[PDB]
Amino acid sequence: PTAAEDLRHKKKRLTAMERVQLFCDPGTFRERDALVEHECHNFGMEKRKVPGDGFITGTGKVFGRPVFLFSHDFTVFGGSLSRTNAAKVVRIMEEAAKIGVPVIGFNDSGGARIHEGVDSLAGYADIFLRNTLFSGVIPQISVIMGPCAGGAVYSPAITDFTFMVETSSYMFVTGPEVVSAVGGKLVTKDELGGPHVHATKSGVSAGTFPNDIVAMAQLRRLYSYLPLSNRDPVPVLPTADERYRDVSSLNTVVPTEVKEAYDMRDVIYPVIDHDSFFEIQPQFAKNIICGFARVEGRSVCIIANQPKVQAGVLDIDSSVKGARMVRFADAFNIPIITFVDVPGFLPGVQQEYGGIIRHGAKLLYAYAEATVPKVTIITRKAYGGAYDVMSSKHLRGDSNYAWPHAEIAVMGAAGACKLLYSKETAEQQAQRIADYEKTFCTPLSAARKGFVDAVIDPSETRMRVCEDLERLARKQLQNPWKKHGNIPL
Amino acid sequence: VLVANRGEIACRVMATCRRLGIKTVAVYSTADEQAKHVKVADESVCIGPPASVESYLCIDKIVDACKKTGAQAVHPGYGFLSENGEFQSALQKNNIVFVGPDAHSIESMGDKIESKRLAQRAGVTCIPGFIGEVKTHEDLLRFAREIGYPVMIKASGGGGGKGMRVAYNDTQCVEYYDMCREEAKAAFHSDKMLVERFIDHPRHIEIQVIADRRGNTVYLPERECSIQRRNQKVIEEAPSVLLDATTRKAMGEEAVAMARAVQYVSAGTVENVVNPQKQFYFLEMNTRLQVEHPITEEITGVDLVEQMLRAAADLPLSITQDDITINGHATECRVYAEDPMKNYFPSIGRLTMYQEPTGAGVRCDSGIIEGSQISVYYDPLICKLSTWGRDRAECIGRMEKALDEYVIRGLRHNICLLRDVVTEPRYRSGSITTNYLQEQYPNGFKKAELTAEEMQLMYEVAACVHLKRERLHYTQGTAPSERQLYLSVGAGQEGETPVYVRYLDDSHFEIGASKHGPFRKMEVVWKASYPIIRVKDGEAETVLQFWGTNEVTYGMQMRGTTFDVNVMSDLQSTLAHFVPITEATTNTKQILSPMPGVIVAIKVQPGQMVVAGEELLTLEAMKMRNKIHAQADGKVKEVKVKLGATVEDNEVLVELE
Ligand SMILES: O=CCCCC[C@@H]1SC[C@@H]2NC(=O)N[C@@H]21
Repeated sequence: PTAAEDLRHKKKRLTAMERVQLFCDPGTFRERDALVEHECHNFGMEKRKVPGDGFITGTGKVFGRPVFLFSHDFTVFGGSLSRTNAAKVVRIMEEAAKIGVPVIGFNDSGGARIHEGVDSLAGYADIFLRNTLFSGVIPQISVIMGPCAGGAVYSPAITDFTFMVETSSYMFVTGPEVVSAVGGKLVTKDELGGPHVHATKSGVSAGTFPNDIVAMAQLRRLYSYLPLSNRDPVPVLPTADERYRDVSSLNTVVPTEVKEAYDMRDVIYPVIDHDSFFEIQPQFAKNIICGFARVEGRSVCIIANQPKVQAGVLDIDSSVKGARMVRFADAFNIPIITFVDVPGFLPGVQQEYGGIIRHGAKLLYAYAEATVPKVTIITRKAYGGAYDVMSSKHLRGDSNYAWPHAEIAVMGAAGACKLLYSKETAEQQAQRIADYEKTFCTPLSAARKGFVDAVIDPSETRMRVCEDLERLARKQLQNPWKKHGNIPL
Repeated sequence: VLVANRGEIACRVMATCRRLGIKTVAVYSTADEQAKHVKVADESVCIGPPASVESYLCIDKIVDACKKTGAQAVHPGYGFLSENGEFQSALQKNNIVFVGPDAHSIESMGDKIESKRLAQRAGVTCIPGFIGEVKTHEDLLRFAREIGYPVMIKASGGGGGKGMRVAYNDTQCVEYYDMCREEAKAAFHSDKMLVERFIDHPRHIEIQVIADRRGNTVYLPERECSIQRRNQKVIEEAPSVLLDATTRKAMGEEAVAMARAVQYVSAGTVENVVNPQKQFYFLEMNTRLQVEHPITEEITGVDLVEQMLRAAADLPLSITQDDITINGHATECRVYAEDPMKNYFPSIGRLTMYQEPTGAGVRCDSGIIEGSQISVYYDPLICKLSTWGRDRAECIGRMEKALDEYVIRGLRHNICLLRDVVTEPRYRSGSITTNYLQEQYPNGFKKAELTAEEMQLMYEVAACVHLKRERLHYTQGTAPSERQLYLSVGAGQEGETPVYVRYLDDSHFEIGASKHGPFRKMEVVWKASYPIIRVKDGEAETVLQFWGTNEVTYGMQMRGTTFDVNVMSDLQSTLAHFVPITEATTNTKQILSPMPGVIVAIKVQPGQMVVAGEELLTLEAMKMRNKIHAQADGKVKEVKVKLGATVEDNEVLVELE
């Protein structure tokens, strides 16, 4: 019996129920509500009632841990929401708020249902309020499998992570017809809101998958990292890997020349456990890396610069990416580990015309507000305000480390030499820049002041990180009483 | 003593001293501050920039540096400027030991010419043939019949293989002489031809020699260097199959006789060419310390390093030809960073992501430790894998097994070629030739495929690994123990093979066709997220490797080759048919610079060949030199952006057409 799904598969596409079956465990899905009708009675809609009413909501179970989910249905009315569709979603989110369980939704709606009038707006508003209230209480993940247009786009935005499917998905606020009507330009749906556009240009989508099957397979892996609720502790899984594994290849990663580049992944991979990195937003703002990883069987958060791309310089997009990652990680009590290599901020008129001052402050706010244990490692250099922003010791950092060839200075040697000698005799470059770099572009001064705990061999990083992260397991820090902060938007 | 090399041999020397209780010193270049031989040494001194000239080749630095160690002797090594006069002269200026042969023998034998003179000095069965011009076809036929050889027609003034044709009969002799005279008159202005005993099919047998400054000269057992690519050898073996004492004893005696002839001290080695009729040809003799001796040392125990350093002090050896014997045979291979399947593309500048050497009853000499890199201006050799044995089958099987346990990550290599060559039944037949490689690899290189049972075993191991890694993620006792998987390699699911699994213990399963099917109870032992995977069904034993996965596709290595097996359940299998398979853009067009900057260095030339992975140029921006390369293409047609063109802004630096 394979009835009524032949029409769907013929278009090389899967069904909502099949997606739900693929996500959860083999036999642990219990559909909650299945016999519900729209009761519209307008515009010749009194007929063609549907039992499911276009939504599939259940409970399920992943890796032995509970979950909640819902999936849109494209065959029935195009997946449009109504006064009645939104009730099921509201009930699921409320139940997942009472119990410490997350929510995952597979969006496929074609837009609002016009035949209901303003009831669709009512349902949208209720879903928006539930998302707003419960953000930071239970993790929310959203996946977009098909078209997603109109005002329905906003609820995925408030969710913590949004993923996209490559061939047959798109998302935008207004359709290309209106764009043609007002501006006069003919742009296709994919050219407007395709997965690539949101992966590279707008920065909304947190990832892209080639197929639905791969999407489910990796969504399970992502779910294996998250904590169940706000009050539950960070999960710890058994692992045969051990902190005594030898990592001596880190002694040679940093080149002896100051103008040559290297890949920061060569430093990230040895420290964490084998094959346990899940990069977030891999194709957007490549000069910074963010993602999840495990250290001795417990999930941690990774944020590191990359001198491979644009000399590892902070920017607007990198600031937004890092700020969102830090805020989410702190909201759910996940340790943060950072690797620092920054020469400063990206210079340019477009930057000031785009508001670098606002955006660069977001990362600093996220780092200063955080109360989870932090570990910082300075590999090569840290200059100016970039050193302050990237989790400096003064921002209530727990432990800070440096490598023997690091440099921590106010600015580059040339600018310091220029400002320290206004009209000093010519040729001052040769006998002053070298001396200043020798005397003050070294971690000795910063260690004398007390800004780094110790200068360590690069081969001891795994040992030190495991020791510190084990000791810091029970830190309790609290901020002054506030209704909420006022972050620079 | 101080060494002069920076490869595996240097480590070997600083290792022989362990027993000899000899403190050692090792110099290095700037790039090699993290080489193993630096830390293995007792003392280290820098020799300037790592370019070859200043590095080690800078005699002045080296000889000058030889004034602080106190060492009364200094090894000459085997590479770089080893056994050199300009160097021997300098070391005898400061009156220090050379730990090597004497000058007169070295210049008398390593010289390109007059080697034939020493050869014919006592004849020593040197190249045979009519020594003179053949002015008539009658003379050519008569001298061909004299020895009935394949003629070996070669020009008197020609060299390098030009003007040579192989004649098997008299008519072939006449026709090939007619072609040879026409070729040589145009190419080398000489019509003078010579006829010599051509070899049916060569084996390039090599005979080892050792000696001493006092006496007790000994002949070491011979070796093999038949396999050769681009005049570089790959696989070696000391006791070749075509070994008769009638020849071999005379080979050793004649090698020793030639030794005292030029009063050679530190013998290099003797070269020969051998036909199925058991001849020998002493010429192309070597005067350098060949490092293929590990094989001989495995069949003898004759520590060449110890004996030569002992002879460097004017003492006789500790061994005589009377006790030298054979305890089996050994196989040795060389591991290159040369990517064979990709047109022998060189892969350099890649530190070892992570590597582990095979150490099961085998020997490995290498200078590349974990976290080490290979520059372009050096030898791309990785390791020198040699395994002891007594029987061909025994020694080979060992190599087979030892090849699969060599984990190399971070750069390519030629292990697949070595594996395929060893596994070939032609190689295990017993005899080979010097044209063996290109004879068995006509068009490029193509690795041999898998039989049905090997692919089935790979499927079974993949299913076991999938289940073992799956059980890790589950919490407490809420974990499964049995599934039914559908494995199919390839993007089109070629050969869907249903598989079961039961996981009766930690490292035991009950693999079968499906439910209610007979079970076999194999065994797999693998640490999560690690490379090596040991699996043993009954007696058979296999070792596979685990590269990575994306939870639907598994990257597993079988017989030194990468595959991507798909492990999916019933639902995933039945649904993967209804999935779009888009084709990525195949654009052969101009390449643009991603970001603004300055071009300071260029690598490729305008309108010539380009291959994948080749660096093209280097922009420098905000104090940082990048290096955009050529992802993949055959050639280009474009106009180069000149040096110092601070324009960029996503311009067309190179245009591919
Ligand atoms: O010396 C002149 C240019 C130096 C720029 C150095 C890098 S570029 C972006 C960042 N902003 C700075 O002031 N320094 C760094």
